[PDB]
Amino acid sequence: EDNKQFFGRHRWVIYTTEMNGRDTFWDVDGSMVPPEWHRWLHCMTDDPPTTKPPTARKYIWTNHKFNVSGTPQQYVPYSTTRKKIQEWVPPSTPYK
Amino acid sequence: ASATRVIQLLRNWASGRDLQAKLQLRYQEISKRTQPPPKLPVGPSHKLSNNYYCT
Amino acid sequence: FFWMFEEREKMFEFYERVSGARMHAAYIRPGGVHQDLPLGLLDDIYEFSKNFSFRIDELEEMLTNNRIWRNRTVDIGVVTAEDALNYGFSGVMLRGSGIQWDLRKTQPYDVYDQVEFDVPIGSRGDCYDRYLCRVEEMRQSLRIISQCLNKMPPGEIKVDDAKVSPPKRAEMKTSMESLIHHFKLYTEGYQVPPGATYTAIEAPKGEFGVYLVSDGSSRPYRCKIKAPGFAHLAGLDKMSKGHMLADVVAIIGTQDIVFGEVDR
Amino acid sequence: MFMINILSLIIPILLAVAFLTLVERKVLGYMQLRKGPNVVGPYGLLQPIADALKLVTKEPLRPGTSSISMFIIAPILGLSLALTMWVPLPMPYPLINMNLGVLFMLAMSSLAVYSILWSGWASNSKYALIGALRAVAQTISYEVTLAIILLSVLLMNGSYTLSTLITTQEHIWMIFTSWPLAMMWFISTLAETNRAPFDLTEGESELVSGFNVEYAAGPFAMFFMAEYANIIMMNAFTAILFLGASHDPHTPELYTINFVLKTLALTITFLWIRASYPRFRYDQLMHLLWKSFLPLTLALCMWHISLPIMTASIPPQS
Amino acid sequence: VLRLVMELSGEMVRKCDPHIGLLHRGTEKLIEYKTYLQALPYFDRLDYVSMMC
Amino acid sequence: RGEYVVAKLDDLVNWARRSSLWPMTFGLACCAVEMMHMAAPRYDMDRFGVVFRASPRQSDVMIVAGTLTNKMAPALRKVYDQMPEPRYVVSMGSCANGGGYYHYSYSVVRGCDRIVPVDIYVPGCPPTAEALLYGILQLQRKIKREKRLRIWYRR
Amino acid sequence: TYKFVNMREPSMDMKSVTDRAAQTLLWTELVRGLGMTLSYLFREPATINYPFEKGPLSPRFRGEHALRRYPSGEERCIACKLCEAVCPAQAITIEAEPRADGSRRTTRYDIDMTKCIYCGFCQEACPVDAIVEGPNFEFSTETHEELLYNKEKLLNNGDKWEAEIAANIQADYLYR
Amino acid sequence: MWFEILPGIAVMAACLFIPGMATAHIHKFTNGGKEKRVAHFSYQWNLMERDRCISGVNRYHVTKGLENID
Ligand code: SF4
Ligand code: SF4
Ligand code: SF4
Repeated sequence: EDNKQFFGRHRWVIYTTEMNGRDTFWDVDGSMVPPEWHRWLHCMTDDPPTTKPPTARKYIWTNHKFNVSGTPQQYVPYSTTRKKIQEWVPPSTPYK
Repeated sequence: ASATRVIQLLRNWASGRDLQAKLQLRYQEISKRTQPPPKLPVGPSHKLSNNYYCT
Repeated sequence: FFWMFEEREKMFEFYERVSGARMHAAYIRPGGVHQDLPLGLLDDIYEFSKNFSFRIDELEEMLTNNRIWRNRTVDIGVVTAEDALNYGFSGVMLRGSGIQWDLRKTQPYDVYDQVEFDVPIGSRGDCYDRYLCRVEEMRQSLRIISQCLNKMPPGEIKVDDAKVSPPKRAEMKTSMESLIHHFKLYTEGYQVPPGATYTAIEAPKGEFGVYLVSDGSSRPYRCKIKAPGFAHLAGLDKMSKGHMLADVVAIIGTQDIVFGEVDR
Repeated sequence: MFMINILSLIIPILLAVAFLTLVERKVLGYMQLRKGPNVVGPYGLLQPIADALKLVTKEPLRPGTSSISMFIIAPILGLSLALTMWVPLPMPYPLINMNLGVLFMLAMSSLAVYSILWSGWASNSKYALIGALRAVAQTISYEVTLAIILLSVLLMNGSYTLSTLITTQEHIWMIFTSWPLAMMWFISTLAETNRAPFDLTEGESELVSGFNVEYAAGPFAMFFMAEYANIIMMNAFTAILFLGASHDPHTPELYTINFVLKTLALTITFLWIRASYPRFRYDQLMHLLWKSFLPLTLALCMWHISLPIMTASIPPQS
Repeated sequence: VLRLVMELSGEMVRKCDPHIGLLHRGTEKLIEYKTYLQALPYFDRLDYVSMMC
Repeated sequence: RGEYVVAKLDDLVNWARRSSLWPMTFGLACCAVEMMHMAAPRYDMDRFGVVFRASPRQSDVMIVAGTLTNKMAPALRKVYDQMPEPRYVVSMGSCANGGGYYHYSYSVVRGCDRIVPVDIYVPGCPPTAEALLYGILQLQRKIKREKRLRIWYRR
Repeated sequence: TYKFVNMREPSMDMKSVTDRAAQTLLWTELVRGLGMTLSYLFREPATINYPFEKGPLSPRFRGEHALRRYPSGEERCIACKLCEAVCPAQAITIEAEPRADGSRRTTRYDIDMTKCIYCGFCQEACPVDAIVEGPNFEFSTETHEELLYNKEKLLNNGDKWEAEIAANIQADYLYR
Repeated sequence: MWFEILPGIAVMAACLFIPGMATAHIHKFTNGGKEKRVAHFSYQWNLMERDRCISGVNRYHVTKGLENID
């Protein structure tokens, strides 16, 4: 961060050379910004997470994930409901 | 995204104005992004008496 | 294009900071605006308004007195003042020709009457006069912005009547009446008394109107959109009657026809 | 080593044209508050390479409603004439000392119509057929003004030997004697290269492109190469013609540096003009030269032919 | 989105014929199925340069 | 063996394609205005080698920006069918991706995919300029992972 | 009140006509614009280095929907279906059920992102602040099915962008 | 930040630089250090031909002074 620049270039990120397997040295997108730093990046606040510890809780992820679309770790939609009208099971005893 | 005085005088003369008074940029003068919690006011019909909805 | 589009992005920042989206606000709802502005928004608006005129004139100097901006545009496609109003033309299209008419002054909706401002009235009714009217409208817009910025009163943001506007979240989670009112308002909504209205305002394109007719239930019966560009395109044939193709594309410019509202 | 000198003429002009496609996208952007290409290599230095590779390996579509002969010949004409029209330029020692170099190059300047017409008609599209005739009329109607301006300027030089032009200027910049003329000449140059103020052929509302519509990939890029080689060539022509420079025979490099600086400055003025001005209309475009430019050019030519006689200052013939 | 079927003796345009409908969404049909509170964003997406107007 | 040479060569080719994709604008609604903001000074699309302006003959990517109506569909189809290979089409905005606000209309197709193949689905109503730009960068990384000549050599 | 825009007719003295003739012949306003654009060339270029630097935002920013949960870990959604009755695009679908514990959670809660128009109506409709729109906008996908979210995907979104949403709500609940 | 353009035209300058001395040097290289003797008129051509004949090496730019004659 440089406090003298314009409001929109006063803070910036040098991304990691490696994040969860992929070697993002020469190519990188804006999806490896952990949420705690995401607000500080987008000027949602003037408090870095070091000075502003996010309220920790059990269900929060311990590892940020970039958009997994494309790679076989992507999300596929599927019905999250139980079954509708259920079929009648045929008997196993003989016809007679 | 300020500049050199040599360039500063060149752009002003070419632009025929004193643009340093206000640039298209926006420096520290912007409003802070961590404003204190605002206590919002209420409306007229917030009393607990003579607030009959009929009238 | 780009010089003023940076300022347009600065506008989009305010749009984002008030409603939540930089373009499609969903801000102004029936019974007043949705919620109050964030703290410090007024100061940033003040700085932008201070800085804007020095680029408005900057655009002017590039276009106003330029030889080829005028020559391509001056006195091409004249529109007669009499023939303008019969054609259903509105907004700057009227003001470019010369009729002194503006809904902001003659039929002042909301608090536009208390705001002092002059309108730019055209001289020759041509393309160039309309362009100059748009720029002078920029400047009078800046003056209006100053006036409203200086005199905003203290008060609520939505109508105090909860039956038409959602209650504040505090009484939502504490008071029975607010809970039921919010539940029905976001479930059913405010049932509107039966009736038909034609509400018209001075949209920047032109006069924009809604013919809203409601049967008397939680849902409307028919809303019709009077968009300023529809009558404009209807008259666009008489608009150009001998000018070149470069002229018709210079015409559809101050014709300022976005194809999102004419087309509905 | 003659052919080596030839290749040392073509190839560097090709890199110059290639990096002009970067300097324009940077200059324009900086003129309109844009950083320009700086992602492909340092400061976007590698960007012209990538687009060139893409256009080489882009599919060149054959126009189905076309005769391929002209669809291939027109890029040949446009590109080859543009490069061979660099041949007689007075670098401190010009490559080919053609006794009529200025007339040689003016005559070849008219040949761009012979790529424009075949491109516009052979591709067989409405935009193409319109823009072919419109651009042809543009360039031919400005070629005349170029001609009288060249003649009137040369009447003080002495001959059509374009190497002696330096000897003409030597003391003072020639513009100081023909600034009214050069002001027309430069603008007519702007008209002949089809640039944003005077292009009229692209017209991305009613002509879209005009001539390079159906051209794709390679033959399409060849016309761009011709177009942005004529920029450098005519800016260099104007540079020597009016913006003279020193040339010590024992140090040829000095005039080379001065001349390339002049060419870069004039090309930057080209980009400068296009980044600001609106675009002419065909009506006004030909009104500008028929109604206004041509009478002034005729009168100035009369002035500049009468002047050497009355001053007893006719230029040396040899 | 736009269509101008133009009739011209070459340059002076004789008679134009614009063809709107090239971005036709049934919004006017769409309103009378949602409540007014739900009907609001249609106007936001209607003239998308003058949203708040 | 041949994988080394063919991989280096096709890596060169796909890099050249990746850094010089030319959008075919094609803005139909407010998504067009947001894209125009994305080419404004602030984000400056033109920096990345993208050129925004491109005739459909000389272009690499189509951004379907806005709602696509029934009357439009034949025109968009003829535009894409003429688009030279390679041709990756990105759909911006909920309307173009599928349906939209006007999903259950009578003259609006329920997605650009039903008309034309979509390479990158960009969500947003409108997708804020930088989200569009990120979709463009995702397409760039897609072009990076391109193995044309590898598959040719290993067919 | 009103102002006439173009009635400033010119005078006709020798000085004025000489000035106008000079401006027409010796191109001046042309040079005026040509020099203004030069001033803009030497200025500081407005350009943000994406993705290294992102555009400024606000705590109210509407983006990817997500399902939050109480501090105890229990999901806040009680499946009142208010958000489904509110969404103008009808992109939300819920099926409810009496859970094994009993609390009426959603068997199915899917938001069709391609139908969604990103209005923020669902969050303001929610009486328990269960559904919300996170600050994320970086979810441009490749397949149409990737966009069609599920209940599990919404829960994962609420568990990834959670410190963000908690901080933004803490800074915005007073306004709303 | 106009200096970002400075690399962009710099190579461009170099691109136009090379045709300058390359033609200039090669001439100096070919004509025995002397620059090329331009023959714009038939008298110049006759002088060049007589110089070539006198040289005896079929190279015009080779020149011999009074030491060549008695
Ligand atoms: S997705 Fe939203 S912004 Fe895009 S065209 Fe549809 S309504 Fe407009
Ligand atoms: S923003 Fe949320 S509630 Fe509104 S339409 Fe989209 S998904 Fe539905
Ligand atoms: S409004 Fe909130 S609590 Fe009700 S169903 Fe929707 S997400 Fe669940």
